[PDB]
Amino acid sequence: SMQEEDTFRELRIFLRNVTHRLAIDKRFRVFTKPVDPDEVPDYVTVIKQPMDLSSVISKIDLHKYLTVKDYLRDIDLICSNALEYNPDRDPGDRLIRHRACALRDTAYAIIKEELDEDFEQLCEEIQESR
Ligand SMILES: OCCn1cc(Br)cn1
Ligand SMILES: OCCn1cc(Br)cn1
Ligand SMILES: [Cl-]
Repeated sequence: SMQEEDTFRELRIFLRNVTHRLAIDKRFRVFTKPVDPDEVPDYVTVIKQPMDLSSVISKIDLHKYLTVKDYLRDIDLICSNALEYNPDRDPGDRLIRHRACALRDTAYAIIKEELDEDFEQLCEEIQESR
């Protein structure tokens, strides 16, 4: 229905604003663009499902997220990819892990404070109806 399309549009506007807020944070700059294979030719080898905030915007705009849970799965990938690719005790790896945990925690904290639980529940029910 048109009302269901309006609901999904509101979801995309919300997710684009959350993603923009993460992308303008200087801590998260490394997560804004895909990994350049020139710099890291082993990246695409080790990390099966690369994810970054530019890819998330592209997915919102392709109507790939029908619930906030589906969006948080891609935020969780950004975090888990960084924990897996940079697991060493050296400061460069620890800094990337801490920034990735902080992205993830920030996204969840914005959604806890600003997502209406009944809005998420409605999206879930439309999705499950398709
Ligand atoms: O540092 C542990 C927190 N964490 C986030 C993901 Br995604 C998996 N674990
Ligand atoms: O392991 C993810 C969380 N973390 C904290 C520091 Br400090 C570095 N990583
Ligand atoms: Cl830096």
